[PDB]
Order: sequence, then structure tokens, then C-alpha cells
Amino acid sequence: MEDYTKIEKIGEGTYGVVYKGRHKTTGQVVAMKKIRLESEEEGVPSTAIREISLLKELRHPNIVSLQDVLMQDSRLYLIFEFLSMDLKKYLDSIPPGQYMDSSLVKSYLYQILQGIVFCHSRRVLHRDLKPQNLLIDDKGTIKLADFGLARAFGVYTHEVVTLWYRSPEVLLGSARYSTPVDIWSIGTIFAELATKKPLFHGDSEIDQLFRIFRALGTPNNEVWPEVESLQDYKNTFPKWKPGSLASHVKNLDENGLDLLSKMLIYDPAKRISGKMALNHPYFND
Amino acid sequence: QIYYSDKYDDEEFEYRHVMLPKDIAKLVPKTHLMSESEWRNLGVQQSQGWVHYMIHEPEPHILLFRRPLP
Repeated sequence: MEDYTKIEKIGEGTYGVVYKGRHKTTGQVVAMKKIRLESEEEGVPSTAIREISLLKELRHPNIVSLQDVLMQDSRLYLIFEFLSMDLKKYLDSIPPGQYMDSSLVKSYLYQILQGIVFCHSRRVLHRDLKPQNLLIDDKGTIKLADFGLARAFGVYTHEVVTLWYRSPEVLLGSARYSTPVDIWSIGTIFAELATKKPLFHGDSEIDQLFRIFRALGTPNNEVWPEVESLQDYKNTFPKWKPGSLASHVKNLDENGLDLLSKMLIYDPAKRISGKMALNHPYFND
Repeated sequence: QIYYSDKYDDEEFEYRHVMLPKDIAKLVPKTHLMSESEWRNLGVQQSQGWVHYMIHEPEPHILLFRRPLP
């Protein structure tokens, strides 16, 4: 805080208290996350910071560059560029009856894909991806925030937005997860960009699964190998056929629907990758 | 107080779920499903023949109910 004046409080983004500030040398306006660290044991060196150190490196135009990191008395300041808009906010601001211009959707998705491919690419996930994490500048550029912060760390309706953008691997209690979770989230976001509505709007983990199934069909081993072995799979689930996805979403040409369908494949080994998605016919304009 | 979902269905059953206040899920049996008497006692109000048919272990306060169709 030598180099920075606190201007004002601006929320509590899952990790810290978030503040607005200014760099006293460069006059730069910034977003500051203040994070109180758990006291650590003697030898045990903190992997949390190791991670953050590494995340400081990452620059890419479609990610929110983490500019600096600072240490006060056992507390940690994450310094980011200051953006005043996010996509949740944006979508809310659209008047009723109007929709997001379908070429702007396409723009936005590509930019989002680029940022994630970059991250992925660098061995780094989001995990908790969702519209309030996708920031925007006046220049019309969109940027991922909070990439890899989950990894570096680890009440309950704080969880229950996060639920709508969450992969069925994670929901069914899958032993391990990887880059496919971020693509799932991006698929759910894609649908929302078109419709203005969350796609899978569940009230609980279990209702979230059921919502997904009502639209994509209840999974079994035919469609998702080894699925019936997951800790929270049950043979008692309701039995919906697929599903019937154009049904659930308007304002996408066949390309959009197809790309989308590929982002929401159950089997994570079979689900589209960030890179492939950037070559889909959908992006030709 | 207790939240009751809208209803939903297969071709085979109809379904709904009920969310209990947290507090009370201490006392939802973990290793078996509940008789009609058993769940009514928790204060669940519903017509006859709804069957407690599964548990989502990480959300044990959510009772899942199912009843056959025609």
C-alpha cells in the first residue's frame, strides 16, 4: 500500500474484499483484492503463494492481468487492472424483448475461448467460471478474471450462482477433473449470451443435475463411459431421452447449436477442447 | 420453513423434491429411505403414494419423491 491509495470499497468477490485504488507513481487505476492468509506451520512452505507467483507471469489480452502481489502483516494484496463492467451486469442491462447482437455473441465467445485456450495451454484452469468473472472494457474487449485462484486455495448460496455453470463430472462426484470443466462452463455461458437466461437454472446440486438431464438425456454408460461408477450416480434418476437442445435456446444458427452441443458432451474425454472450438464454422465473421 | 419444488416427469413416474431446513437433516436417516409416516413426521405435506426413492448424499436435506403414473 505504499505505492497505492485506496479510493473505495467495491464488493466481496469470493476470495477477498475488493477495493478500487490508484498507483501513486503511474496514476494507474486498479482493482485490489485484500486477502488474509491462514497462518502457516514452521517448515511447511505455502503452495498458495507459489501458485500466485506463477500466475503473475501470465499476460494475454483476453485475461485480466494480475499486475502485482504484495505482502503486509500476513495479508496479501492482489493488484489487477480496474474494469467497471462485467458480463452479468451487461446482460442484466439489456432491455426486455431485445437480445445481444448475434455477431457480438460470436465476438465475445471467441475472445473467451482465446483466454481459456491460453490458460489451458499454460497448465492452468478456471474451475469456477461464470459471467461475473468475464470483465469488459470500453474498448469492447472481454477478459477472464480469477483464473487459477481456485487451485491456489480450495457460505453456501455463495456456492448455489456458481451451480449453474458447473460440469456434471463435478456434480456426480467424479474422482478427477481437468480442462473439460472450463469448456462446459463456457458452453453454459454461450447459451446465456444468446438467450439472456441461464441455461441450467438449478436450485440445488441435485436439481442442477436434473435440469441438465431433462435437456441432454439422463446419462448411462453408452453415452458416458464409466458414468454409473461415479460416487453420486444412481440408477434411480429420472430417465429422460435426449434432448432437444435448439428447443432450449434461440438466436443461434446451426453452427452455434452444434458448437454448443459439442461443449456440453457428457464424457469429458470426448468433449470439445478450447482449440478445436476456435476452428468451428460458427467463427467465420 | 420447507421448500417444495415444482413437479417434473418421465414417461414412467412423476417426481418432485422437497428442501428441508438444515437443522433437521441431522435426523434424516442416512442408511435407509423413509416410509410415508416417517417423512410426514418431519412435517412434509403432500398427497398419498409419493415415495422417498433416493438420496443425494451431499445434499441430505433434500428429499426426493416419485410416484408412478397411469
